[PDB]
Amino acid sequence: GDVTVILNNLLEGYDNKLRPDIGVKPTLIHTDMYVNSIGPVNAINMEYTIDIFFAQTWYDRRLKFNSTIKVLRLNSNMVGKIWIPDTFFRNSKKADAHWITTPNRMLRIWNDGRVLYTLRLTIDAECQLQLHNFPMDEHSCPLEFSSYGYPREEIVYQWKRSSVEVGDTRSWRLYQFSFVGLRNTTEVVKTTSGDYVVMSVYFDLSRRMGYFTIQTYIPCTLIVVLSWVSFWINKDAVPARTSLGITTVLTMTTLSTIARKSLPKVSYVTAMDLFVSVCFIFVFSALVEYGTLHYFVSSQPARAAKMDSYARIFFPTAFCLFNLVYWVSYLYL
Amino acid sequence: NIVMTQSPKSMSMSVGERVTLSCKASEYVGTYVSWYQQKPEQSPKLLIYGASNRYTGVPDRFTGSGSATDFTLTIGSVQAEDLADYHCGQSYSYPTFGAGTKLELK
Amino acid sequence: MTTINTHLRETLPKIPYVKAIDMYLMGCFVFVFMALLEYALVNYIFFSQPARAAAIDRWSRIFFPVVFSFFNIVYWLYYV
Amino acid sequence: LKFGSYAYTRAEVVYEWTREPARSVVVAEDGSRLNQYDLLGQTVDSGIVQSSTGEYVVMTTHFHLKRKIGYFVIQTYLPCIMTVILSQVSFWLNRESVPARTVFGVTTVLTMTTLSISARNSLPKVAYATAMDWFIAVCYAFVFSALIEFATVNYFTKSQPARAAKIDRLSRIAFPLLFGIFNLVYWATYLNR
Amino acid sequence: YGYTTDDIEFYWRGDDNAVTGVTKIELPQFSIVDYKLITKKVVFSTGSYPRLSLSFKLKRNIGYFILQTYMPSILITILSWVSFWINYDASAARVALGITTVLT
Ligand SMILES: *[C@@H]1O[C@H](CO)[C@@H](O[C@@H]2O[C@H](CO)[C@@H](O[C@@H]3O[C@H](CO[C@H]4O[C@H](CO[C@H]5O[C@H](CO)[C@@H](O)[C@H](O)[C@@H]5O[C@H]5O[C@H](CO)[C@@H](O)[C@H](O)[C@@H]5O)[C@@H](O)[C@H](O[C@H]5O[C@H](CO)[C@@H](O)[C@H](O)[C@@H]5O)[C@@H]4O)[C@@H](O)[C@H](O[C@H]4O[C@H](CO)[C@@H](O)[C@H](O)[C@@H]4O[C@H]4O[C@H](CO)[C@@H](O)[C@H](O)[C@@H]4O[C@H]4O[C@H](CO)[C@@H](O)[C@H](O)[C@@H]4O)[C@@H]3O)[C@H](O)[C@H]2NC(C)=O)[C@H](O)[C@H]1NC(C)=O
Ligand SMILES: CCCCCCCCCCCCCCCCCCCC(=O)O[C@H](COC(=O)CCCCCCCCCCCCCC)COP(=O)(O)OCCN
Ligand SMILES: CCCCCCCCCCCCCCCCCCCC(=O)O[C@H](COC(=O)CCCCCCCCCCCCCC)COP(=O)(O)OCCN
Ligand SMILES: *[C@@H]1O[C@H](CO)[C@@H](O[C@@H]2O[C@H](CO)[C@@H](O)[C@H](O)[C@H]2NC(C)=O)[C@H](O)[C@H]1NC(C)=O
Ligand SMILES: CC(=O)[C@H]1CC[C@H]2[C@@H]3CC=C4C[C@@H](OS(=O)(=O)O)CC[C@]4(C)[C@H]3CC[C@]12C
Repeated sequence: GDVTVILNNLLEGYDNKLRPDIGVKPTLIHTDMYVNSIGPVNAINMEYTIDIFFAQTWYDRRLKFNSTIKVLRLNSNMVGKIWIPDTFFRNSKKADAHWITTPNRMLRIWNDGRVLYTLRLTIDAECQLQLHNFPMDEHSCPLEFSSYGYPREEIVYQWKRSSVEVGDTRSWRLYQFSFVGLRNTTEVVKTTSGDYVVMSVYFDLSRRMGYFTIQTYIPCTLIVVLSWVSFWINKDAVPARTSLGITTVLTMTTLSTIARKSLPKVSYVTAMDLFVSVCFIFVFSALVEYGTLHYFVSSQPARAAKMDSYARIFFPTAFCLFNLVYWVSYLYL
Repeated sequence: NIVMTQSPKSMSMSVGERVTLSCKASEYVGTYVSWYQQKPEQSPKLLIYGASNRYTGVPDRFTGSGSATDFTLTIGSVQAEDLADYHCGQSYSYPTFGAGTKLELK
Repeated sequence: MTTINTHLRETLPKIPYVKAIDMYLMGCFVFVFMALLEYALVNYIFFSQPARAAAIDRWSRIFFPVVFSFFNIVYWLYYV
Repeated sequence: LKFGSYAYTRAEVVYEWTREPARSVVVAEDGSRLNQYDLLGQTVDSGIVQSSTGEYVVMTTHFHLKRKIGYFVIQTYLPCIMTVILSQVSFWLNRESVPARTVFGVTTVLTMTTLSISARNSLPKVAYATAMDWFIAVCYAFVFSALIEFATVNYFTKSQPARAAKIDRLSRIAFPLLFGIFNLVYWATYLNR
Repeated sequence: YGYTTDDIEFYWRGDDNAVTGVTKIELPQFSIVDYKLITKKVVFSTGSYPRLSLSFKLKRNIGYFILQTYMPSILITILSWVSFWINYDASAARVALGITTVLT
């Protein structure tokens, strides 16, 4: 009817290559979000997936009409005919919009030129996780976006008061972590092209313990007590105790290999490989202890007999001590 | 065949007090339960299409409450012209109505 | 045996029924387990009467290959 | 499976099923690429979600599934149960053969460890304990208890052989009945649901 | 691709500040020692074309390898050596130890 006339009058003499107020003042863009789900935080690639509803609203004095209708509600068929800011996410490894069934976009042009442009995005953002204190580690890693070609003198972004609003936080694929909060931030960065206004949203993730507790800690402590079980078998049965030691060492090295294969290749010492190394040391020390015991039985049975009962008390106490220290320290750190 | 057990069969209540009616479905009916008000010598009139959505022209004292099987029709300040039958009927499958509740004044 | 059955079952999807190769591996595992439990039987009754032990060993030597060949033949005739 | 409109609120575009809502979502007879699960039935529903932009109509469709337990039985529960049996075999061996019982115990503990690891790999990296996890934990406890019992027997051997023979003859009956009772309880309380 | 060296000329802008952001790159396994910027010409059957080259020199870290596969080798060889303290009368213990170490 008459909405066709309005849309035709708005696009007569319109150049979608020139930002609104190209030579007057910067274009103020208000950005809002709606986090559907924060995807899996895989530490191997130092990335995490997020799915949002990115909304941008700005003023365009050229899309200003005067009729009884207050707002024009349009689908994605008129997005490619007006000016649209070139917002890109600076720390996204790979991100893409949605196209099924129709491009997921929305365009609402109000009466005074105010434009609202909303689209659906799935961003595989990047964040370099400091994998110390693993798996007792907490991260807070961002999602940054800015204009690509327009410097600070042309496009200025600005958060709204109630900009970022998370969803239910229950049907998210955050397995090992747990959402605790967020905060928005605005800064200005320097590039070879110019000065850009970079906005950021920090998501706070806390690694919940569990999978690792039952995947590596319990197996290794149970292997350690298995190695302690050798201290009660009589000292005359050599092959039994040697088999104990060597098979325990084999399982210990297999479990250490698996545990380190869990997280990526890092050249520093984490808190999990330290634990498996201490357990390895314990098992190796029990085996060399039995070796010296058997060697001393031929020399002085006195020391070979006293050593067994000494170790029976010295090993579990030293392991309790190690555990206590380790756990308390890391839980406070 | 989905059967709708509507309760109670007939209640008598005075003017101005809150009243509630229940309609329990046998199988699953998501929110496709409708409430009709049939006055004597008249045709049923749709009150609540879907669960908890008043029809155009229905006073705000009628409210629906939906679930998978149990549904409720609550009337607030009950007036003097609300003395009629109240049928509940699902539509998730081929429509089957309830027995209805004869509301009375005393 | 158990590690061959698990590694082989890692190359296929999580199929809920018993394939033919699974049946063969489970028969081979039963034969191995029975051999171990026959050594344990011998070890148990050894001190009380070694004659029955040497006898059981002869009977085992004679009748593990026979039963295994019979199972193998019925298997390769039921599936082929 | 929730689908709605983009850019069109409820005052503009309302969705509705074309047939009776129970007969709208149809599934083909031969259309089942499910090898692990078992599709039971569909269930549709229509609601309205509020938002920051407007009120939208949202159509929902749940496909009810039911996991098939055959593969997990074959590859976790049988190896666990067999390892436990192989562990309890160590009680019928004589007390003079120490290396044999030591090998039994150690190898059964190693087998249970590797079984736990291989059983936890199939699932997502979830932070709570599943039913299979409880079963594997109980089997681990049984094998470890068998090893501890053998160690106690060996400790009392050559000093109080009567007590050693007593606890061995008692553990030849206490472990299998306890494992059977645990199996009955576990399977009964987990198959009724 | 299309234009030979008498149609186009490539050069770095600044010749040492043309490439930035290298010192901030953190790699989990390697370490950027340095980088060079080269400007040359290649000759194909169709003409002589301009070319630039950005050549990093990654040096691999060694800590992870020590902790992952050098230490276990040394400990397995030492576990093999312990078999020398066992007396030669026990033939089921030294065979066990040595054989297991070989397999490992
Ligand atoms: C190296 O070579 C590569 C291969 O050649 C090349 O990649 C190609 O790049 C081009 C350009 O970048 C891509 O073409 C664009 O694609 C945009 C969207 O792309 C998404 O979808 C395509 C598939 O496209 C189908 O689906 C969309 C969504 O439904 C449709 O809109 C398309 O028309 C098309 O539909 C046909 O095909 C469907 C089957 O898929 C059918 O169902 C359908 O019926 C049609 O037959 C995907 O392939 C894309 O994925 C790839 O790209 C992403 C990019 O991020 C990658 O991440 C990803 O990994 C993949 O690689 C992606 O998912 C189109 O929107 C776009 O068309 C619009 O823009 C142009 C330019 O502005 C306009 O001229 C054009 O008219 C369109 O604008 C109209 O429509 C929009 C809708 O949003 C309106 O807003 C707009 O106002 C305008 O409306 C006006 O015109 C309409 C008619 O057009 C009219 O109806 C309106 O009323 C109004 O008047 C363009 O097609 C191409 O897909 C890439 N191909 C591949 C294989 O990657 C690469 O860039 C090269 N590299 C370099 C360095 O050069
Ligand atoms: C040492 C490592 C050894 C590794 C290798 C060992 C392999 C063993 C080989 C020996 C022979 C074993 C015989 C097993 C026969 C085949 C098994 C097929 C299982 C199967 O597919 O059945 C599922 C049923 O599960 C169920 O319903 C299961 C319910 C209960 C499970 C069994 C409980 C055992 C308890 C035993 C107690 C003994 C303790 C006392 C000492 C299918 O089910 P579906 O869902 O796919 O379709 C059907 C609806 N059900
Ligand atoms: C429905 C069942 C539900 C149960 C679920 C979980 C149960 C798991 C463990 C149960 C195993 C069965 C235990 C049956 C043993 C009974 C026979 C014992 C004979 C006996 O009395 O002698 C004792 C022998 O020690 C022994 O028998 C050694 C016992 C070892 C202690 C337990 C070790 C647990 C392992 C923990 C680590 C693994 C955790 C896994 C993550 C020492 O008694 P005495 O010196 O007084 O002799 C004088 C007594 N006439
Ligand atoms: C998102 O950004 C806005 C704008 O920077 C923050 O809003 C400010 O909040 C502080 C404290 O709550 C107030 O003192 C300011 O007046 C607010 N400014 C505006 C323009 O509203 C908001 O706190 C940020 N959200 C976070 C950090 O979660
Ligand atoms: C104590 C004894 O009297 C001897 C007699 C039989 C021996 C075992 C024969 C084979 C193997 C498998 C080998 O596999 S491995 O992958 O774990 O390295 C590890 C070592 C192990 C368990 C021997 C340990 C020592 C014995 C138990």
